[PDB]
Amino acid sequence: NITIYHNPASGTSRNTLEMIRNSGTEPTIILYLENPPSRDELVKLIADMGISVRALLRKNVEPYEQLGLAEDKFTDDQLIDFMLQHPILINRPIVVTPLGTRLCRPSEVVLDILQDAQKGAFTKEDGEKVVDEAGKRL
Ligand SMILES: [Cs+]
Ligand SMILES: [Cs+]
Repeated sequence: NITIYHNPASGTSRNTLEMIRNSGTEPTIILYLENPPSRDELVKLIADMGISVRALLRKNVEPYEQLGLAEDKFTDDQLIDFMLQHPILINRPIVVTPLGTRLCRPSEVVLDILQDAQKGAFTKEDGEKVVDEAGKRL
């Protein structure tokens, strides 16, 4: 049982999704830009990811720029509420599996929390080899 908060316009998110599929399961796909998690769910995700709230903020997007979020003037809860009100601020992809939750940046972080091994070699879209045919992480 796997969930990915996916952005089809994200190379990182595309590579993650294909690595999930290459382990043999089709995840539930949540298009977070349109269907962001609830506040309770986002708080839980962040806790399980083991990263700070700020570390989840995506830079170089309109609300991060115009809300001045680069400056250290915001509590964690202020940032969480910005994320819910402006879901493009939530960096991507977040993946949930029975083993755990990770912000999969870079995409191959997902290999930590996938239960079943990659079924064959995996190469990212840009040709970066990630696992070879034997299953070794390059
Ligand atoms: Cs939701
Ligand atoms: Cs694993």
